[PDB]
Amino acid sequence: HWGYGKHNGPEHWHKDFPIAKGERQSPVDIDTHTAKYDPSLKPLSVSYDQATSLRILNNGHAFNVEFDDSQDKAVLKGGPLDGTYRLIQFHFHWGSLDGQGSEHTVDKKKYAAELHLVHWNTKYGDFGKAVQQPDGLAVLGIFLKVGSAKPGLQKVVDVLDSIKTKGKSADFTNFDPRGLLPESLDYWTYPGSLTTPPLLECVTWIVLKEPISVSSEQVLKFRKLNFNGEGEPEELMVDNWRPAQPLKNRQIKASFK
Ligand SMILES: [Zn+2]
Repeated sequence: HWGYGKHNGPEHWHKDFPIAKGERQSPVDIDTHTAKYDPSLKPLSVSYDQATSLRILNNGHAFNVEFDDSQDKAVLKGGPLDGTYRLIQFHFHWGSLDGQGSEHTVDKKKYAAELHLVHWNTKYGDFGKAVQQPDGLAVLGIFLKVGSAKPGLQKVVDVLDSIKTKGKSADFTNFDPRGLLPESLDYWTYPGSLTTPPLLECVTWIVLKEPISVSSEQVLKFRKLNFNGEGEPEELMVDNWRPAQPLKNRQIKASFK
């Protein structure tokens, strides 16, 4: 099916998923000098106090840390968002080298990786219904640059050996997502889509200005993961990012000056 290789990568996705050349596709390049400061935006509210992590899984494209979203235990509100959005999962996109890996880019600059915290609008009852709405999802994007280690990320790094191949999953209870956030919550926001098939245009993207730092050793372990399933020829899980798409008829708003 779809992938990130030469014969099934982003350049090929539009064939089975024509929305790939749609009206509001993601990611996009954030031209910092074109974004409009919007004083009408309210403060961003990240309430991960009662977040309950359950499991970590390698789905063949990346790995997801899933959360219990049966109640409002970990939610995102405020900013450009109307209503409450529940955290359902988070995952990363990274490169084979430190100079690439992020999906969104800032003034064309590519970061080593990008963290995506996925939330869905509770007014729609469930995730499956939410992805069918223009304001169904809110994804918080955080850039990762290589430098000093991120303490809150180590617990994830250490369990990657147990989910090396496609299909594998491990228990991952009691993980605190708050440990992955940078100091500042300043951000850029625009209407977009999922960055992987089915590329549904149901996302309000919230991209933080301040990146977090991870160590060379930490990212190296991400690159040891496999796209393939157990007992198959090894394909390192690297460069699982979609390149920037045309902004088209959209405007990027900034929460800061
Ligand atoms: Zn993502």
